[PDB]
Amino acid sequence: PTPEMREKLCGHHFVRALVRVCGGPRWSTEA
Amino acid sequence: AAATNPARYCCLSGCTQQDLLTLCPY
Repeated sequence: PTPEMREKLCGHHFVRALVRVCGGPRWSTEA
Repeated sequence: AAATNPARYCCLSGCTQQDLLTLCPY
């Protein structure tokens, strides 16, 4: 929620980014 | 640009933390 630059989440990028934002100690299947 | 697919959308255009947060589930 800041002037952050959109990262091109191509392939695995989406996955790692998803884990980063949603939460590491939880993506025990959704990643 | 536009894309009826988040993974594709994030790849083609790109996604931030906010963008991803909006896609975060329970």
